[PDB]
Amino acid sequence: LYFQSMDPLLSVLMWGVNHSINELSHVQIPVMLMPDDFKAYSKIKVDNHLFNKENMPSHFKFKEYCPMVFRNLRERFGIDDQDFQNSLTRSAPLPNFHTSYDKRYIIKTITSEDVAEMHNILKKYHQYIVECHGITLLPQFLGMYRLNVDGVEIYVIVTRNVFSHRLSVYRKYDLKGSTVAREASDKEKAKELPTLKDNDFINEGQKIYIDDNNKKVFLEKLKKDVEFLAQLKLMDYSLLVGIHDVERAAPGEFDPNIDVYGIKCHENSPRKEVYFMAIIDILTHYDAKVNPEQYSKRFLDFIGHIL
Amino acid sequence: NLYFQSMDPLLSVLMWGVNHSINELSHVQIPVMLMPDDFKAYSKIKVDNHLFNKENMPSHFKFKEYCPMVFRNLRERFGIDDQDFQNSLTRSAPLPNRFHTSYDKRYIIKTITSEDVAEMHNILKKYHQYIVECHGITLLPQFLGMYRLNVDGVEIYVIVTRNVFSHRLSVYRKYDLKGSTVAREASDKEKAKELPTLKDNDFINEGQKIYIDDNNKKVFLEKLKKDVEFLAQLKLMDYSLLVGIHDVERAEQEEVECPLAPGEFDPNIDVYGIKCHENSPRKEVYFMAIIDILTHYDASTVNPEQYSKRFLDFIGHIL
Ligand SMILES: CCOc1ccccc1-c1ccc(-c2nc3c(c(N[C@H](C)C(=O)O)c2C#N)CC=NC3)cc1
Ligand SMILES: CCOc1ccccc1-c1ccc(-c2nc3c(c(N[C@H](C)C(=O)O)c2C#N)CC=NC3)cc1
Repeated sequence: LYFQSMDPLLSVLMWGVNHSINELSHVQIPVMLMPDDFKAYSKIKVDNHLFNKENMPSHFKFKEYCPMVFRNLRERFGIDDQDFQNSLTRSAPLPNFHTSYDKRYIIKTITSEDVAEMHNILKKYHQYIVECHGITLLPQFLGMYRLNVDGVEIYVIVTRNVFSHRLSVYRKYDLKGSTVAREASDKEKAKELPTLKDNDFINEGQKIYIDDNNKKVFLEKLKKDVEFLAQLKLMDYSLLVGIHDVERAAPGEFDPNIDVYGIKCHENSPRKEVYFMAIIDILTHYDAKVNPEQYSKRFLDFIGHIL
Repeated sequence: NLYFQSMDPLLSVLMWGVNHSINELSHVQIPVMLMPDDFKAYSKIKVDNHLFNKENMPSHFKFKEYCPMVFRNLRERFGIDDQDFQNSLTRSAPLPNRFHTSYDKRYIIKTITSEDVAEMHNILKKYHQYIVECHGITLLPQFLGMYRLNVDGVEIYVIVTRNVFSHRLSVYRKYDLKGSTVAREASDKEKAKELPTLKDNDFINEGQKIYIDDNNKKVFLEKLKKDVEFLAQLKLMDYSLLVGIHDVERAEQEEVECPLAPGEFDPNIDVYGIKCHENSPRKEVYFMAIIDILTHYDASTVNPEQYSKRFLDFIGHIL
């Protein structure tokens, strides 16, 4: 492992994640998080002269936001820190956002405002993860960092992939229940796997066929998740839906501990499929800005309407 | 697992820095050979933590490592694995004697000046070439790492060397030997201690003998000559022979109170040890090597050539 990349910001992220996790290994796991933990960080500035000049950039910084909370979150979400460390570090992330090399994790560039909003909600989010025992369709926020190389400064967040680390998605949708129409562009639609939207789903007559028990379970989690978001005055979020086609292809199978968002289709489905659905893109507050209770009602009715 | 806690924030930072340096190196290729740039290279790390790991460590500190590639190569040439090294310096805190020893008594840690660091750079290329040419077999100080630490407004430079003494076998007498210009003996205050550093006059007046056989004496003096000729060339002086003596019977009677045989030692670990000859009055083991090498002539007083001869003549006469 040398953390080499053509993109210096990915070297620095791999370096940083490697450092972050090793550093945490020299820190006790607390009986519980305290308020100070939610306002915490570690900054590390590196200046090398004529050393490791080929693998990495000579001058850089790495900052990790509330390392103790994100570590706790990882544990709550069933994620081992060394598995995490390996996933983001054994090979470079691939641009599609980026994905870890093993497709377990999403890496996204965000703004300082996003970072401030993550802080704004982090205690309530954490308590909510405690209360729901980590069972939820919220984004699993696993790490949040600031990087500076070459006079360039970005903020990044890591989340769990909604989709399978292994089974491919032939179709993907971003759904909001917008009353205003939402269609993919001709530019988006020109891709191999476009990110389609509400009107695409309707115009295609897309059907998601899940059994009654799974639908109940799913729509109950969804309701509590979205009542929480409405409680925080968050909005503009979407349900991301991926469809694995088992016929193009042991064939139907997935580990529900890794691909935690996976749901098998109804046995009587006309088409043998697996669906991957969860909420993404939650960090937009009403103050920055139809209101959050309304958004959440409208969102939840549309999801109900398609199953 | 390891927290790097100490009452001494400089020891905490050192433990953290050594841990970080060795880990970083695990992510840098071992080159087929050193290049000139490696002898002027450094890594600096500045760490600022806020409301994080505030019990185990200082929140704000800096750690700088000089010529990491060279010291790693030196470690390899001296027979030392970087993971072993890391463990020795980080598993438990270094113990104060002024110098510290690593907790497992393999390594010496010393605070040095800015001038000393400058002198280490001055000689590093010739030192490394000399270590290459002698396959690591020398009585010179093995220089294994050199760091600059900053915490709480205090800045120190530190160097790590291999311990002259045994990691296991205890030393009941020790001497710093130069010879020639004197009245060089330990102070009343020093001779108070449990293990004083005795000097030239103490060696003579105490009737100290060293019972090594004809072969070991000749092999040792032929190394010393080579190393001391080398130091002369570099124009260094004011260096010592550090001698420590293990007394088997004392170490035993002082244990019984509380599988290598008594008096035996691993010569791959305790590289400076010499067994006493079969006719020694008491069974002893000697640990002898050169220390304290970094004084440049250009700095009545002697010159390096004069210093070296007096030194070799002195040691040759006591054995
Ligand atoms: C635009 C502002 O984004 C943020 C701001 C603050 C905090 C988080 C985020 C954020 C993080 C992750 C994702 C995200 N997560 C996942 C996927 C994503 N893929 C995108 C939508 C596609 O396929 O087009 C994305 C995307 N983009 C795909 C699969 N699992 C998860 C989205 C947003
Ligand atoms: C005064 C400036 O000192 C230096 C400057 C630049 C580079 C190196 C050093 C330096 C490094 C190490 C040692 C050293 N090494 C060893 C011992 C030491 N113990 C001391 C002398 C005692 O027993 O009194 C010492 C001491 N002090 C004991 C056993 N093996 C080694 C001495 C000097």
